[PDB]
Amino acid sequence: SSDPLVVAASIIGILHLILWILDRL
Amino acid sequence: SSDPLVVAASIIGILHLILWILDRL
Amino acid sequence: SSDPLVVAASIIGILHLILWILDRL
Amino acid sequence: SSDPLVVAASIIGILHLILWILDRL
Ligand SMILES: [Ca+2]
Ligand SMILES: [Ca+2]
Ligand SMILES: [Ca+2]
Ligand SMILES: [Ca+2]
Ligand SMILES: [Ca+2]
Ligand SMILES: [Cl-]
Repeated sequence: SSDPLVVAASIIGILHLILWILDRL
Repeated sequence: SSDPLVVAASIIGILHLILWILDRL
Repeated sequence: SSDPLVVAASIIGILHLILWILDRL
Repeated sequence: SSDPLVVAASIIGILHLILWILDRL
């Protein structure tokens, strides 16, 4: 398990990547 | 909980994102 | 140890970096 | 504490940011 802040940061990072990909596609 | 280094990295990453957004807006 | 979500996010981030470098090279 | 993989990823991310800043400056 991780600090809740780190979990949130990881989810934001993933969604950032996905939104970038979809924008480019 | 997480390694203090990872917590710091996560906070830096978040603030990086926010500053980028505000710059673009 | 970390939340499985955070581990996945970290691996994705690393591979993102590597693919970017290889693209640029 | 965190998974060693996550710690490494966090350090890489930080150094990535620092190198980017120095390049821009
Ligand atoms: Ca905490
Ligand atoms: Ca932990
Ligand atoms: Ca430590
Ligand atoms: Ca969990
Ligand atoms: Ca492990
Ligand atoms: Cl963690």
